[PDB]
Parts: sequence; C-alpha cells; structure tokens
Amino acid sequence: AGPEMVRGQVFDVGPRYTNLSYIGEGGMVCSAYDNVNKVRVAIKKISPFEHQTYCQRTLREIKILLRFRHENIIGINDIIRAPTIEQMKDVYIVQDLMETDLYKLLKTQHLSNDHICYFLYQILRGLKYIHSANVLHRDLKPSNLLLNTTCDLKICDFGLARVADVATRWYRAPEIMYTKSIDIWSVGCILAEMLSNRPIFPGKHYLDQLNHILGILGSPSQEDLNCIINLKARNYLLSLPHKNKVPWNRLFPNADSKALDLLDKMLTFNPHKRIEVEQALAHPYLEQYYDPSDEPIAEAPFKFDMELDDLPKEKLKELIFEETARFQPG
Ligand SMILES: CN(C)c1sc(C#N)c2c1-c1nc(Nc3cccc(O)c3)ncc1CC2
Repeated sequence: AGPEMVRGQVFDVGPRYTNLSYIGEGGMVCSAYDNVNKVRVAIKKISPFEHQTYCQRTLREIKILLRFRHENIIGINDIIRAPTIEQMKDVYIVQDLMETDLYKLLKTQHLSNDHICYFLYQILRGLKYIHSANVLHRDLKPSNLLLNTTCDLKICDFGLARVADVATRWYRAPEIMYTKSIDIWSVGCILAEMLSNRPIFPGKHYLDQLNHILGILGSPSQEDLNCIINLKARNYLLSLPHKNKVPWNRLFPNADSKALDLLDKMLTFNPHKRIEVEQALAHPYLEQYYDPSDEPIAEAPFKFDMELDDLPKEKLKELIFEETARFQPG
C-alpha cells in the first residue's frame, strides 16, 4: 500500500502504525493504531536536521525521557527513522495516547477547586521527580500537560529541557527577561489560569510581559531589581511609573484562600524567595493528595556524556542515529 501520508506530508510509520488521524503540531503529531500492542498511540514527526539547535533539542528529549520513568511524565515507547543515516530526514517518537491537554480543557471547561487541586498536585509530583534529577523543563504550560479520561496528568515536550547549574512568553519567569525556580513560576502561571480560565500575564512582547507582571505584583523592590540583570531591562523598569500590588483575593475573589497563599509563594518576583517543589507539595492547600511515600525521585542526577552545544551538525546527526538504533530490528 506504500508509505502513509497526513495532510500532504509523509508519515512513514507503517506497517506497525496504521489508521492515522491528525491532532496538532509541536512538527506534526498524529494518533495511530499499533498492530502489536493493539492500542492507539501518539506519534510526533520531527524534522530537525536543517538546524543544529533542533538536533540537540531532539537528542536531549530522547536521552531524558528514556532515562526517566514516572507516572506524571510521558515516556518513549518506540522511535522510527530511516535504516541509513543518508536517508534519515525525520524522527518519529511514539508515546502513550492521551485524551486531551490542559490548554484544550481550560478553553471549553470550568474546573472545580477539587480538580484544580488534583491537577496542581500531579504537576508538582512530576516536577519533584524532574528536579531531583537536576533537570529543568523550561517550558511548562497548559498545552504541555496531557490528560486522560480518568483525569490523570502527564508532562510532555522535554526539547527545551536542560541540566541545572526561547520559552512560551506568558509562562516565562521574570529572571529570564537558568535555575529550578523558573519551573515553579510557570506552575504558578498554570495555577492562576486554572482559577479563571485565562492567562494571568498575556504579554504581546517581552516588555508587555514584564508590565503585566508588575501590574499585579507591583513595582519591584531594590532587592528584587538587584541581581546580574540586563542593563537595558533594568533602566526600563526603573523609568516606568509606580505600580501598586494587586492583592490575590482581588484577582480571584472566588478562589480558595489556601490556593491563593500557594499562588503568592509561586508567583514571587525574586527567584531566591520563591517556593520550592517540596515545600509546595507540603502546602496546606494540597494536604488531601500530599503523600511523601508515593512521590518517587530520581536514583541519581541526570548528566550528558558530552557538551552537545559544542558538537558539529554532522556528529549530532550520528548521535541521533546511534541513540535511536536501540528501537531498530536487530
Ligand atoms: C497536544 N499534542 C498534540 C501533543 S504535543 C506533544 C509533544 N511533545 C505530545 C502531544 C500528545 N497529545 C496527545 N493527545 C491529545 C492532545 C490534544 C488533543 C487530543 O485530542 C489528544 N497524546 C499524546 C501526546 C504525545 C506528546
């Protein structure tokens, strides 16, 4: 029958994966029937060989998700690519099929405080495991939080993930305009969005993003501004007129006072004064779900065998070909 196709684009995943149907982009992402495990799966087509940045982003995700094994993190079941390096133009990552994402859910559904509390717990449960491995997600947002029929949550897209030592603007920490705290900020933005079904900081650009943050948190203090900050960004925020702090209960008068207290501690301008993943799970708002016994952590910190940023384009393609060879027949 030949290689399969979806919306005028090759999707050569057959004969194992058949009956394809489009979902979205991230390249193209489809659902497919697996003839071996007799279930429908998710398949992400990646075409990254034009740019060295897309190759290292693809390699980092594969290496991280193959090492990671946690209920609140999407794994990798299979990887399809050409039998020879010359013909390898694409990489197909096969993962578990989820019903929806948090972006599509919040666009059509109102969440009860109980559902908000359970989603937040699972995000922080999964983040606890990520952070214990000394890994930063760097792009936590509603579209990266997959959900199943029974409301179970999984974190996906580890392309922008780096080892602890570019992102979606709305959920991007002020310090970026680096460390584990940037992911807490992003979870803060996700919590605020779950409470009102709209983004708390919808900036059109980097400047508008900062103005939206200051519009709620108020003008930053001397200690907030004092850091290894961008000279242009510092002078801009100093030139801006005074902005008053909007109390959290004024933005979400409906919301649980415990949910707001946690949101305040997560949406802290200063990343050093910001709440960490453990103290966040231990917060009185999440006591119904907090269980240190059933919250696994990584065995050892994650580390790359080599500096991927220094490797030339050709060696990077060979590494992708080598890392994916384990899923080849042989
Ligand atoms: C949102 N989306 C298309 C993306 S980007 C993406 C990445 N990285 C994934 C998925 C995905 N999605 C789904 N399911 C899903 C998501 C949205 C709508 C829908 O009907 C199903 N299951 C597994 C996955 C696998 C991982």
